[PDB]
Amino acid sequence: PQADYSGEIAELYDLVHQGKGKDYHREAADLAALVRRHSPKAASLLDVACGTGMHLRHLADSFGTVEGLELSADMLAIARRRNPDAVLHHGDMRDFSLGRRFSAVTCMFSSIGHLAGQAELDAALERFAAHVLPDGVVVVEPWWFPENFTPGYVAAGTVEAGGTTVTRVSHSSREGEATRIEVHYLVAGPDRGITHHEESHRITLFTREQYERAFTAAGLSVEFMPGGPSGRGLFTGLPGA
Amino acid sequence: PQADYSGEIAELYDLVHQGKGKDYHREAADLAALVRRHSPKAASLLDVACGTGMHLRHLADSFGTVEGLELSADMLAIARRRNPDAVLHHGDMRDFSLGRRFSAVTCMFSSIGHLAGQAELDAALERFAAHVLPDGVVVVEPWWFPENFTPGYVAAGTVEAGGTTVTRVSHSSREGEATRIEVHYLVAGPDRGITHHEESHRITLFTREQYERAFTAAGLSVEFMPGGPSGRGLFTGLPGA
Ligand SMILES: Cc1cn([C@H]2C[C@H](O)[C@@H](COP(=O)(O)OP(=O)(O)O[C@H]3O[C@H](C)[C@@H](O)[C@H](N)[C@H]3O)O2)c(=O)[nH]c1=O
Ligand SMILES: Cc1cn([C@H]2C[C@H](O)[C@@H](COP(=O)(O)OP(=O)(O)O[C@H]3O[C@H](C)[C@@H](O)[C@H](N)[C@H]3O)O2)c(=O)[nH]c1=O
Ligand SMILES: Nc1ncnc2c1ncn2[C@@H]1O[C@H](CSCC[C@H](N)C(=O)O)[C@@H](O)[C@H]1O
Ligand SMILES: Nc1ncnc2c1ncn2[C@@H]1O[C@H](CSCC[C@H](N)C(=O)O)[C@@H](O)[C@H]1O
Repeated sequence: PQADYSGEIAELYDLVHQGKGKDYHREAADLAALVRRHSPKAASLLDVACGTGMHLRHLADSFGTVEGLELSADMLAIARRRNPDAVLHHGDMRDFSLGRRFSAVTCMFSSIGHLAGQAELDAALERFAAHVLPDGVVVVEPWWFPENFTPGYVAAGTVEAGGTTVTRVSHSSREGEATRIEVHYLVAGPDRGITHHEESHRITLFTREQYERAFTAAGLSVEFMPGGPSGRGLFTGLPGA
Repeated sequence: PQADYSGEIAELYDLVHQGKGKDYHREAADLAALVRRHSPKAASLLDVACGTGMHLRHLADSFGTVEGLELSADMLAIARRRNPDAVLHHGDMRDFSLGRRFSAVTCMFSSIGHLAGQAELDAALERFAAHVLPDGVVVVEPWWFPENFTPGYVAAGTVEAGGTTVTRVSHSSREGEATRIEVHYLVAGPDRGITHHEESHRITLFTREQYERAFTAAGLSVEFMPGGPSGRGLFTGLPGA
């Protein structure tokens, strides 16, 4: 079933990622510091595929003006409630045009893997370049590479919130040039009983040199740092190559 | 869903109840001690609704001859493999006839709740009495009574065993004079990927006087003891009444 971050799946996103130990406060701090390394004076940040706008809520404490772009209306609805004073655009990272430039353009937690093929990767990175200030920095957190992805990987966790128990379990396979991650949820609580939910995605296993080539074609210089927020590293790009 | 202890549900049974902390070793030892209290020289035991035969496997070390009865073929299959040298019958606790009598007749973990109302309860207790020796004892672990059931109860647990992860979540409500328990599972492993299973059962909340009535109509004296292996207590009955 779903591949579009919507309905109950969208409502469950923050809770399950908090449950899994994702620390958006620490990630934002680190992002902020990294942005300031490359661009001492940095003042504004666009978060592209900002999802439920968690990083944006914390980055607003480091940057004077933040903005987001998100494809999923249901994710976007959450992020707007969380960030009621920022402008958050409903739109596609492949094609957007905001009429303005930012000190940082960020794209976090491997949202970039929802792109297929070099053409789409090149297009996004070109849009990212089209929205970054001449002394700013673009930051893209890749998906795993084909060489380091671990097929067969199972994640399972349970979290409780407000009397509701939520169990999420994922299985990931190598399905050609993408990971297939299939994720099932069981939600249960005394009054609502039990419901079952599912999502399934192809997340593209772009090689390191594929991302590098996307940055380059977009006029950015590209550097890679191993590790990073989720283990997959981080690319940063500076205009002027 | 399913109400019939079959297929992968039967295959997951031992694993999920082990994960919940069910200790058939201790339960069997306590049961043997209780049988010996009422029938010091008890030597044989029929476990009715023996399921996958866990109690029977431990009760073998206490009684010279153990035997089982079980309605679900798939549960029975597993119990026979576990208890290769005992006779395990395929049939129905409401209407069975094995041609012999045992020092103890047991019916454990609220399998009695799978009967629909007083007439079926009466008939099973009369079959229990027909298969007990004159100086033996019938043991029935009841379902919850209506006064001690908690509607809205949620159980949720995840266990991993041999490459596989298994999450089981249950939710219970009051439906007439029974509990509706709905149980969802997620099973995931590296090679097999992820599947969702479900069962639903209607387990009758017979009152204490209902059970007592059934023992008495079967010719058995009855005593209830609170607590028990599962918190639901334990009835024992002795022929001769
Ligand atoms: C720990 C580890 C994981 N993996 C892969 C296995 C699997 O595809 C993924 C972790 O699965 P998960 O924890 O269920 O996924 P995660 O929370 O990272 O979320 C990922 O998938 C969801 C669907 C997207 O919305 C999200 N943006 C992705 O990060 O990373 C590896 O390749 N190597 C690893 O060491
Ligand atoms: C601990 C406790 C449990 N309950 C009821 C709530 C729910 O109906 C049940 C526990 O749910 P569970 O732990 O998922 O069920 P359990 O492992 O005991 O298994 C029960 O249901 C399954 C379907 C049967 O095969 C089994 N023979 C039954 O014991 O017992 C209560 O009413 N009060 C309680 O304090
Ligand atoms: N073409 C596209 N344009 C914009 N957003 C996209 C997209 N394809 C997928 N997405 C969004 O990518 C995000 C993946 S989840 C990551 C969410 C957020 N960046 C965080 O760190 O939590 C989802 O919100 C999804 O809706
Ligand atoms: N009418 C009937 N006759 C015999 N067994 C029955 C039955 N109705 C349900 N059952 C069985 O009762 C069992 C409930 S689960 C309990 C199994 C076992 N006594 C244990 O302690 O683990 C299941 O095996 C189910 O198949």
